[PDB]
Amino acid sequence: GWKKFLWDSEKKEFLGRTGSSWFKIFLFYLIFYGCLAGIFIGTIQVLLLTLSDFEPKYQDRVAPPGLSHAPYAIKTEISFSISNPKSYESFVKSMHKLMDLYNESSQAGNSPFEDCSDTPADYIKRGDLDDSQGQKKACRFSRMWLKNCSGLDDTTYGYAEGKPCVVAKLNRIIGFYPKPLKNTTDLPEELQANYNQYVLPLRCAAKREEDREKIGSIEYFGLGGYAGFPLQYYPYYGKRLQKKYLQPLLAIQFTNLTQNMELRIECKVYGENIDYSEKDRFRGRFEVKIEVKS
Amino acid sequence: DLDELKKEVSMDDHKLSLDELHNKYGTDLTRGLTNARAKEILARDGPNSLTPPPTTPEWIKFCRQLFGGFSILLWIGAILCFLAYGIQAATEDEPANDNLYLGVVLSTVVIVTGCFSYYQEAKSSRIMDSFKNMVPQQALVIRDGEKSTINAEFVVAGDLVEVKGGDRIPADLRIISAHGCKVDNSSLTGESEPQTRSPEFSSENPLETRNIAFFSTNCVEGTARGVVVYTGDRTVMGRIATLASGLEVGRTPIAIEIEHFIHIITGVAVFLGVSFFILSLILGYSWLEAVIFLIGIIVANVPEGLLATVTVCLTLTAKRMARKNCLVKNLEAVETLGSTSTICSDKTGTLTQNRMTVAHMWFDNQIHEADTTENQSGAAFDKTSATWSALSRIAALCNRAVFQAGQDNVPILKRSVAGDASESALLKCIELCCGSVQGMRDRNPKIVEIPFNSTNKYQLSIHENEKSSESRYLLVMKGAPERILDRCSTILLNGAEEPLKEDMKEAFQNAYLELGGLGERVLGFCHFALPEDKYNEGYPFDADEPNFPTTDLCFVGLMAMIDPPRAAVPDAVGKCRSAGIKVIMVTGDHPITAKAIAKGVGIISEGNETIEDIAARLNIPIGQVNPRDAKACVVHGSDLKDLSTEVLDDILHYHTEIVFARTSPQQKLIIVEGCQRQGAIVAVTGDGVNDSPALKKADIGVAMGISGSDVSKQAADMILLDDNFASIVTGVEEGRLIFDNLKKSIAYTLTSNIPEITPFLVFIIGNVPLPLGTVTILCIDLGTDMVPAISLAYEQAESDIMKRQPRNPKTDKLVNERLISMAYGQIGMIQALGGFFSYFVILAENGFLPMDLIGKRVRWDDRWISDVEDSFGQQWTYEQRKIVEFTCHTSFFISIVVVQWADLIICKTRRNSIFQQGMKNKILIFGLFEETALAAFLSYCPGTDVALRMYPLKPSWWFCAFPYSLIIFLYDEMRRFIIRRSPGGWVEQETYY
Ligand SMILES: C=C(/C=C\C[C@@H](O)[C@@H](O)[C@H](O)C/C=C/C=C\[C@@H](O)C[C@@H]1O[C@H](C[C@@H](O)[C@H](O)C[C@H]2O[C@H]([C@H](O)[C@H](O)CC[C@H](O)/C=C/[C@H](C)[C@@H](O)C[C@]3(O)O[C@H](C[C@@H](O)CCCCCCC[C@@]45C[C@@H](C)C[C@@](C)(O4)[C@@H](C[C@@H](C)CCCCC[C@@H](O)[C@H](O)[C@H](O)[C@@H](O)[C@H](O)[C@H]4O[C@H](C[C@H](O)[C@H](O)/C(C)=C/[C@H](O)C[C@@H](C)[C@H](O)C(=O)N/C=C/C(=O)NCCCO)[C@H](O)[C@@H](O)[C@@H]4O)O5)[C@H](O)[C@@H](O)[C@H]3O)C[C@@H](O)[C@@H]2O)[C@@H](O)[C@H](O)[C@H]1O)CC[C@H](O)[C@@H](O)[C@H](O)[C@H](C)C[C@H]1O[C@H](/C=C\[C@@H](O)[C@H](O)C[C@@H]2C[C@@H]3C[C@H](O2)[C@@H](CC[C@H]2O[C@H](CN)C[C@H]2O)O3)[C@@H](O)[C@H](O)[C@H]1O
Ligand SMILES: *[C@@H]1O[C@H](CO[C@@H]2O[C@@H](C)[C@@H](O)[C@@H](O)[C@@H]2O)[C@@H](O[C@@H]2O[C@H](CO)[C@@H](O[C@@H]3O[C@H](CO[C@H]4O[C@H](CO)[C@@H](O)[C@H](O)[C@@H]4O)[C@@H](O)[C@H](O[C@H]4O[C@H](CO)[C@@H](O)[C@H](O)[C@@H]4O)[C@@H]3O)[C@H](O)[C@H]2NC(C)=O)[C@H](O)[C@H]1NC(C)=O
Ligand SMILES: *[C@@H]1O[C@H](CO[C@@H]2O[C@@H](C)[C@@H](O)[C@@H](O)[C@@H]2O)[C@@H](O[C@@H]2O[C@H](CO)[C@@H](O[C@@H]3O[C@H](CO)[C@@H](O)[C@H](O[C@H]4O[C@H](CO)[C@@H](O)[C@H](O)[C@@H]4O)[C@@H]3O)[C@H](O)[C@H]2NC(C)=O)[C@H](O)[C@H]1NC(C)=O
Ligand SMILES: CCCCCCCC/C=C\CCCCCCCC(=O)OC[C@H](COP(=O)(O)OCC[N+](C)(C)C)OC(=O)CCCCCCC/C=C\CCCCCCCC
Ligand SMILES: CCCCCCCC/C=C\CCCCCCCC(=O)OC[C@H](COP(=O)(O)OCC[N+](C)(C)C)OC(=O)CCCCCCC/C=C\CCCCCCCC
Ligand SMILES: CCCCCCCC/C=C\CCCCCCCC(=O)OC[C@H](COP(=O)(O)OCC[N+](C)(C)C)OC(=O)CCCCCCC/C=C\CCCCCCCC
Ligand SMILES: CCCCCCCC/C=C\CCCCCCCC(=O)OC[C@H](COP(=O)(O)OCC[N+](C)(C)C)OC(=O)CCCCCCC/C=C\CCCCCCCC
Ligand SMILES: *[C@@H]1O[C@H](CO)[C@@H](O[C@@H]2O[C@H](CO)[C@@H](O)[C@H](O)[C@H]2NC(C)=O)[C@H](O)[C@H]1NC(C)=O
Ligand SMILES: CC(C)CCC[C@@H](C)[C@H]1CC[C@H]2[C@@H]3CC=C4C[C@@H](O)CC[C@]4(C)[C@H]3CC[C@]12C
Ligand SMILES: CC(C)CCC[C@@H](C)[C@H]1CC[C@H]2[C@@H]3CC=C4C[C@@H](O)CC[C@]4(C)[C@H]3CC[C@]12C
Ligand code: ALF
Ligand SMILES: [Mg+2]
Ligand code: NA
Ligand code: NA
Repeated sequence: GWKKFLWDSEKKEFLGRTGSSWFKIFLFYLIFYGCLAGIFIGTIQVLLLTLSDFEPKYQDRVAPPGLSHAPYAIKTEISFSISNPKSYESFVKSMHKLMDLYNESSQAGNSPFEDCSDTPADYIKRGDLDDSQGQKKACRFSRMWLKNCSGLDDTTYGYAEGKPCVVAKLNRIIGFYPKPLKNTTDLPEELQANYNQYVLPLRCAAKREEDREKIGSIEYFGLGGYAGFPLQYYPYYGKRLQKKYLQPLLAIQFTNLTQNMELRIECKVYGENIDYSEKDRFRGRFEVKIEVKS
Repeated sequence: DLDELKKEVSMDDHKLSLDELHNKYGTDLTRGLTNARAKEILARDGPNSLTPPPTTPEWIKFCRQLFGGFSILLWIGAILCFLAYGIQAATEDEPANDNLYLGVVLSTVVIVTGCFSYYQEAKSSRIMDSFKNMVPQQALVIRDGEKSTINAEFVVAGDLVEVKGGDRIPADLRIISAHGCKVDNSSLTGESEPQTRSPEFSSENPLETRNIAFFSTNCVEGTARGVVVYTGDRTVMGRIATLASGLEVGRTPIAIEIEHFIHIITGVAVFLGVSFFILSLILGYSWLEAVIFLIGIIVANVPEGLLATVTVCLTLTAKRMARKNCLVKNLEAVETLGSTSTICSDKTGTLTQNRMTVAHMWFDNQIHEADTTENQSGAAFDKTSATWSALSRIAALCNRAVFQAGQDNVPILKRSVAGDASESALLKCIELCCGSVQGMRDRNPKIVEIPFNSTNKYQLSIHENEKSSESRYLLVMKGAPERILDRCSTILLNGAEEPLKEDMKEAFQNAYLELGGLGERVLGFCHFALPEDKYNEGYPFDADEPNFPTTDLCFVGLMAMIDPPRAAVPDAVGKCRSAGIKVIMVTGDHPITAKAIAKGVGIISEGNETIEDIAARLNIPIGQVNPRDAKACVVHGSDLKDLSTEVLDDILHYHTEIVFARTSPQQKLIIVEGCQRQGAIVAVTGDGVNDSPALKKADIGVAMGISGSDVSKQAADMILLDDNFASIVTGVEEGRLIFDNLKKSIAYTLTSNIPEITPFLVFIIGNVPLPLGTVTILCIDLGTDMVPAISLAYEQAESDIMKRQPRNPKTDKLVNERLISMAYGQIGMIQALGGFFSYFVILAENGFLPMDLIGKRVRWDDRWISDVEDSFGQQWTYEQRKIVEFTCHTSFFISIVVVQWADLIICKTRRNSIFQQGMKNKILIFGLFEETALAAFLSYCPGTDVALRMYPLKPSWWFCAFPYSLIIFLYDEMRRFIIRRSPGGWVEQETYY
C-alpha cells in the first residue's frame, strides 16, 4: 500500500499512472484553461468598448455628496495633549498632506489654473463633457485664504496651544451643481445673516443641548470670509477632462474649548440637492469628538 | 461472552443410561429431589431465564451524532465565532451583530443535521425480549414424590419434570418414560415435522435422538417424563439467542461509502489550506492572518446539506417500496439489496409454502399433474373419467380430518384443517375439485374402520354405498404403494376392470420411481365391493377377525404430495441469476427434498450434475471421478461439521450451484461468513428462529411477514408484508437506481463549492474588494441548491439496470476522482468565471474600472476614509462603496443560480442525451422555477437590504451569466457524446463518474 501506490517497478507507475498519462492530462488542462482565459478576456474587452471615458454611466449611488475632513481621525475622535509633542503628530502629518496640494508653486501659468473672482460668484460652464476643446481650466484656490490654519505661519496649525482647526471638504461629483437655500421665510435660524446666494453654508454645532455651553467660539475661514463654498468652483468635469483641479476648502477653528472633557461637535452643510442619511453619518454632515486634555 | 465457544457445535450426554445420568446430576427417578435439595440447587446455579442485554440510553446516541460526520469541522467555527464576540464585549468595540448571528447559524446547522442522521441510525433490536416471551410461566415438577406446578424459573438441573401435549418444554430434559409423546422442533430444525420422543436412544447426534426434549419447543401430543439437564443460558436455543444478541451488526455499504466521501472532501480542504498558508507567508501577511486564512479555507470547503440530502434521498425510495408491501426497518439496508452479489435463502416457509399439497396422481396408466399454487392459477387435470371419481371417493371417505369450524370465508387452501398433513392435503384436493367433502362423507355412512397399524402399514374402512340401486357395502383402504400392490389382483382402467398382469405391474413400478425421484411422497388407494350375499346389510363386521378380504382388492391409483414453492419463486430465482447473482440453498431439511426443490426453482439448472449422479450414470465408485467435472454440489451438514476453512472456500470457489442440507443454525452463520470472507455482500431471507444468527451477521435480512415468527421479524432489516418473493427483484432494481442517483446529486452539490471559495482566494491574493459574502453562501447552500438536488433522486434509468453485473466494492466507489475532476475542475471553474464577470460588470458601470480595483482592499475596507477616488476621479464615502459591494454579492448569487440551471440539466443524465431521456421529471422543472423565484424575492422585497443586505438589481445585469450557462450545456453535451460513440476511450477513463 504505502510503498506501492507511490512507485511500483513492473508497470513503471508513479502515484498511479505512467509517463504518458500525466502528459495527456496536463496538455488537456493547458488547452482547456487557455480557452477559458481567452474567452474571459474577450468578454472583458467588449466591456471596455461599452463604457465612456468622460462620464460614469450610473451616478445614483453618489448623491447627495458627503462631507470629509482632515485630519484623519480614527473613530471620529481628535484627542491630544498640549504638552507631549508626540501626541498630535499623526494629525499634523495628515493636515499637511491635504494642504500640500494647494501650494502656489503647483498653481502657475495661464493653464490650467485661471484667476477667478476673489469674492464668491456664480457657476462657470466650460462647455460640455467632450474632448473638443481639450483640457478644461479650473479656478485657483490659494492657501493664504485660510487665515490662521494654513501651515505657513504656525506649521502645527493650532494643536500647539489648545486651539485646533478642521479643514472641511465637499466630495467631488461630476456635473454636480450645488444649490443653496433661498431667502424665503423658511430657513434655519443660523443661515439668515450673510445670505450670499453664491455661497454654500457650513455650520457646526453641538450634538447635545448640554455641550453647547462647553463649546466656545467656532471661527470659520473661507473664500471671501464666509463660512461656505463658492459656487464658482463647480461643476467638476472629472479627472480626464480637468486634471490639476482644486476643490474649495473651509477651515474651522474651535477656539475657547473646555479642557479635559470629550466634546461632540456636529458640522452640517445646507442646500437643496443636499440630503442627510440616518445610516451614513458622513452624507452632508460629519461628527468629530475633540478632547484637548492637558 | 466468548463468541468462538458459541460458534462451535453443541455437545451432550444422551448416550448415558438413565441411572448414569442421575449420578451425573444427583436425583431420584421415582421421587425426584427434596425441597431442601431443590432450593439448594436454586442458590447454586441461578434461575432458568434468558437474561437481558446491556442497554444504551438515547441522550447518548443523539449526543454521539452531535460530534460526528463533519459537525466537528463546524464546531471549530461556531465556537471560534463566539470567542470573537467575547473579546469584543470585553475589549469594548462593536455592539454590532455579525459574528454572533453566524455562530448561531452554524450551530443551528449542526443541531438540525444531527436530527437527520438520527432518523437513519440503525434501530435497536429486541431479540432477547421476543425470545424471553417464549418460555411459559409454570412448569410441572415432581418433588419428594408429589406433583406440583411451580414457576419455570424455579426449575433446576436434576429434578423430575412432566410434560403434556400443549405445554412447552421448560428446560433441556432426558426422557425417562413417554406415552406417544411428540415434539415440534421447528425452532431447531426448521420443519413443522412432528418428531417423536422415546426413552430409548437412536442417533449419535443429540439433535437427532428422541430421548431429548429441547427448550423452545412444545409437546404437540402425548405425555412424558424426564430430568432437567440444562437450565438457563446453557441451553441450545439459549446459546443461539446469546450469540444473536452478541453478534455485531456490521457497517452497511452506504455508510462505508459516506466514509470514503468524507475522506475525499477533507483531503482537498486541508490541501488548499496548507497551500494558501505558505502563499500568505511568501507575500507578507503576519502569522495571525496566515493562520486565520487557513481556518477560513478549510471550513469553507464543507457542504452543509449533502448529508441531510442523502437522508431525504433514501427516504423517498423507502416510500416507493412501502407501496409494494416491502417495509424496511433500516433505511441504510434499502441499498444493500442492489449491491448484494449472493443471496442465501431458506427453504421451508420461504422458498415454499410449508403446506403439503397433492402434486401428482397416478390412474389409467398415466401420470396426471395437479395445480399446486396459492391462488390456483394453472391447469386442471381432466376430471372426466370414472377412475378419478372412484379415487375421490377413496381419499374423501378414508380420511378423518375436517375443516375447522368457521372458515366459510377464507379460500380452500388457506383454511385451518385439524389433522395430519397427508390427510389434510388429500382433503383439500378433494374439496377443491370435487365440492364439499362434508356432504360427500354424509352421503356414505362409515360402518367400521381399522386405524393405521405399525404392522398392517395401511388404513382401511367400510361404508355403505349411496347407490340407490345397489345396497352393497364399500370397502376402501390406503397405504404404502408396495404393501397395497401386494394386495390387489385387478385394476380399474378407464372405469372397467382388468387383471394385474406384469405389464401394468411394471408400469406401476416405473410410476412409483417417477413420483419418488421427484422428491415426493406417494400413497396407494384401492377399494372393493363387498358381496352383499356373503355379508348382508345386517351383518356387523366387528374389527376383530378377517371379516374383509385383505387381498383380491381393486387398485385405483397412486397419489403423491410435497410442499410446493411460492408462485413467483422460479421466475424470481431466474431473474436473480440473470443479474449475475449467485443463488445458494441453505436449509436444515433432508437433502432429497432440498435437492428436488433446488432443481425445481432454478438453483441447480437442469443438466448440471453432482459427483454421485456421475457415479450412478457410469456404474463406478464415487472415489474415482474428478470433482472438477461437477458444476453443482450438495453438501451435507454432518459433513460440513468436519470441514476446514480452506475447504469451504474451495467449495464456494469451484461449485456454481451449491446446496447445504441438514445444517444447524451455527452452520448457517458459518456459511454466510464463508461468503463474506472472499469479498461479497450477503442477503439472507428467512422465517424461523434458526435464521436469527444468519440475519444478524448478514449485510441485509429479509423476513417474511405473514408466514414468519417474531424473532426473524425483529432481527431483520427488511420485511415482506405479503410473502411475495418478487419484491427481491424489485429491490435489486431500485438499489442500483438509487445508487446511480446519489452520484448525480453529489456532483451537483459539489460543483458550487468552487464559485464559493475562489472569491476569498482572490480577496487575499489580488487585493480586490470582496466579491461574495457569507450571508449569500449560506442562502445558496441551504436554499436554492436543496430543492433541485432533492429532485434529482426521482430520475429514471438509462439502460436496463437488471442486466449489468453487481458492482465491485473494492474498485467501484460512489465518489471517485472522475467526479472531482468535473465538479471541482471543469464545471465549477466556469461558474466562477461567470460570477467574476458579473462582478466586474457591476463595478465597472458604477465607476470602478478593473485596472483600479487591484490593490484597493486596504482603503476599500477602512471605516474612516471618506474619500476614495475611482477611475473617473469621483470621491466615494465608506457606506456608499459598501452598498455597491453588497449589490455585487446579490448579483453574484444570482449568477450562481443561472449557472446551476445548466448544471442541473447536465447532471440529469450521466451518459445519455437530454433529447433522448427527456424532461419528464416534474420535480426538476419545479425546482428551476422555485430557484428563480426565491432569488428574485430575496432581492426585490423591501426591507431585505436592511435584514440580509441584498440590494435590488438593474434589469441589464441579470443577463451577465447567460453565455456561461449555455457554454456549460454545450460542453457537457459534447462530452456525453464521445462516451457513447467511443466506449473505453480517453473521455471514459477520464470523465465518466
Ligand atoms: C472570529 C474569527 C477570528 C477573527 C475574526 C475577526 O474578523 C473579528 O472577530 C475581530 O478579530 C474581532 C476581534 C476583536 C478583538 C478585540 C477588539 O474587539 C477590540 C479592539 O480591537 C482593535 C483591533 C481590531 O480592529 C483588529 O484589527 C481586528 C483584526 O485582528 C486581526 C489583525 O489583522 C491583526 O491580528 C492585528 C493584530 C496584530 O497585528 C498582531 C500582531 C502579532 C500577534 C504579532 O506580530 C505582534 C507581536 O509581535 O506579538 C508578540 C507576541 C509574540 O510572543 C508572538 C510570537 C510570534 C511567533 C513568531 C513565529 C511566526 C512563525 C509561525 C510559524 C507557524 C510559521 C512562521 C513562518 O512564522 C515561522 C517563521 C519564523 C522564523 C518567524 C519568526 C518571526 C518572529 C516574530 C515574533 O518573534 C514576534 O514578532 C516578536 O517576538 C515581536 O515581539 C517583535 O516585535 C518582532 O517584530 C517583527 C516581527 C514581524 O512583524 C513578523 O515576524 C512578520 C512581519 C512576519 C511576516 O509574516 C514575515 C513576512 C515579511 C514574510 O515572511 C516575508 O518576509 N516575505 C518575503 C517575501 C519576499 O521577500 N519576496 C520576494 C519576491 C521575489 O519575487 C520583527 O520582524 C521581529 O524580528 C521582531 O522579533 O514562525 C508581542 O505581543 C508583541 O511583540 C506584538 O507586537 C485580523 C482579524 O483577526 C481582525 O479583523 C483595536 O485597535 C482596538 O483598540 C480594540 O479595542 C474567525 C475567523 C472567521 O471564520 C473568518 O470569517 C475571518 O473573520 C476572516 C478570515 C476575516 C478576513 O476576511 C474579512 C472579511 C470577510 C470575512 O469576515 C468573511 O467571513 C470571509 C469568509 C471566509 C470564509 C469563506 C466565506 O467568506 C465564509 C463562508 C463560510 C460559511 O460557508 C461555508 C460553506 N462554504 C460554511 C460556513 O463556514 O467563510 C476581513 O474583514 C478580515 O480582515 C480578514 O482577515
Ligand atoms: C509645499 O510647501 C511646503 C512649505 O514650503 C515652504 O514654505 C513656502 C511658503 C515657501 O516659502 C517654500 O519655499 C518653503 O519651502 C513644502 O515643505 C517644505 O519642504 C522643505 C524642504 O524639504 C522643508 O525644509 C526642511 O525642514 C527640516 C525640518 O523641518 C521641521 O519642521 C517641519 C514643519 O515645517 C516638520 O515637519 C519637521 O519634522 C521638522 O520639525 C530641515 O531639517 C530640513 O533640512 C534640509 O535642508 C537643510 C538646509 O536648509 C540642509 O542642511 C539639510 O541637510 C536638509 O537637506 C529642511 O530645511 C520644510 O520643512 C517643508 N515644510 C513643511 C511645512 O513640511 C512642501 O514640500 C511643498 N510641496 C509641494 C508639492 O510643492
Ligand atoms: C435676505 O432677506 C433678508 C430679510 O428679508 C426680509 O424678510 C424676508 C423673509 C422677506 O419678507 C423680505 O421681503 C424681507 O425684506 C434681507 O435683509 C433685510 O433687509 C431689510 C432692509 O434693510 C431689513 O429691515 C431693516 O430693519 C431695521 C431694524 O431691524 C430698520 O431700521 C431698517 O430701516 C431701513 O429701512 C427703512 C424703511 O423700512 C428706512 O426708512 C431706513 O432708512 C432704513 O433703510 C430696515 O427696515 C431687515 O432687517 C433685513 N433682515 C435681516 C434678517 O437682517 C436680506 O437683505 C436679503 N438678502 C438678499 C441678498 O436679498
Ligand atoms: C487563487 C487560485 C484558485 C485555486 C483554486 C483551487 C481549487 C481546488 C480544486 C480541486 C482540488 C484538487 C486537489 C486534489 C484532488 C485529488 C482527488 C483525490 O485525491 O481523489 C482520491 C483518489 C481515490 O480514488 P478511488 O477511490 O477511485 O481509488 C481507488 C484505488 N483502488 C481501487 C485501486 C484501490 O485518489 C487519487 O486519485 C490519487 C491521488 C492523486 C493526487 C494527484 C495530486 C495532483 C494535485 C496537484 C497537481 C498540480 C501540478 C501542477 C503543474 C502541472 C505541470 C504543468
Ligand atoms: C441564452 C440562454 C442560455 C440558457 C442556458 C440554460 C438552459 C437551461 C434551461 C432549459 C433548457 C431546455 C432544453 C430543451 C430540451 C428539450 C428536449 C425535448 O423536448 O426532448 C423531447 C422529449 C423526448 O420524448 P420521447 O420521444 O422520449 O417520448 C416518448 C413518448 N412515448 C413513450 C409515449 C412514446 O420529450 C419530452 O421530454 C416530453 C416533453 C417535455 C417538454 C419539456 C418542456 C419544458 C422545457 C424547459 C422548461 C423551462 C425551464 C426554464 C427555467 C427558467 C426558469 C425561470
Ligand atoms: C427546502 C428546505 C429549506 C430548508 C432551509 C430552512 C429555512 C430557513 C427559514 C428561515 C431562517 C431565516 C432566518 C433569517 C434571519 C434574519 C435576521 C435579520 O435579518 O435580523 C436583522 C438584524 C437587525 O440588526 P439590528 O437590530 O442591529 O439593526 C439595527 C438597525 N438600525 C439601528 C439602523 C435601525 O440584522 C442583522 O442581524 C445583520 C446580520 C444579518 C444576518 C443574516 C443571517 C441570515 C442567515 C441565513 C439566511 C438563510 C435563509 C434563506 C431563506 C430560505 C427560505 C427557504
Ligand atoms: C466560458 C467557458 C468556456 C468553456 C469552453 C471550453 C472549450 C474547450 C473544450 C475542449 C478543449 C480540450 C481539447 C483537449 C484535446 C487534447 C486532449 C488529448 O490529448 O486527447 C488525447 C485523446 C486521444 O487518445 P486515445 O483516446 O486514442 O488513446 C487511448 C488512451 N487511453 C487508454 C488512456 C484512453 O483524445 C481523444 O480521445 C479525443 C477527445 C477530445 C476531447 C473532446 C472534448 C470536446 C469538449 C468541448 C468542445 C465543445 C465546445 C463547445 C463550446 C461552444 C461555445 C459557444
Ligand atoms: C472663553 O471661556 C471662558 C471660560 O472658560 C470665558 O471667561 C470666563 O468668563 C466668566 C464670566 O462670564 C468669568 O467668571 C471667568 O473667570 C472667565 N474665565 C476665563 C478663563 O477667562 C470667556 O469669556 C470665553 N471667551 C470667549 C471669547 O468665548
Ligand atoms: C473560442 C476561443 C478559443 C477564442 C479565444 C479568442 C482569444 C484568443 C481572443 C478573444 C478576444 C481577444 C482579445 C481582444 C482585444 C484585445 C486588445 C488588444 O489591444 C490586444 C489583444 C486583445 C487582448 C485580444 C487577444 C486575443 C483574444 C483574447
Ligand atoms: C456565444 C458567445 C461568443 C456570445 C458572447 C456574447 C457577449 C459578447 C455578450 C453576452 C452578454 C453581454 C453583456 C450583457 C449585459 C451587459 C450589461 C450592459 O450594461 C453592458 C453590456 C453587457 C456587459 C453585455 C456585453 C456583451 C455580452 C458579454
Ligand atoms: F426453512 Al429451514 F432452514 F429451510 F428454516
Ligand atoms: Mg424456515
Ligand atoms: Na457545496
Ligand atoms: Na444486519
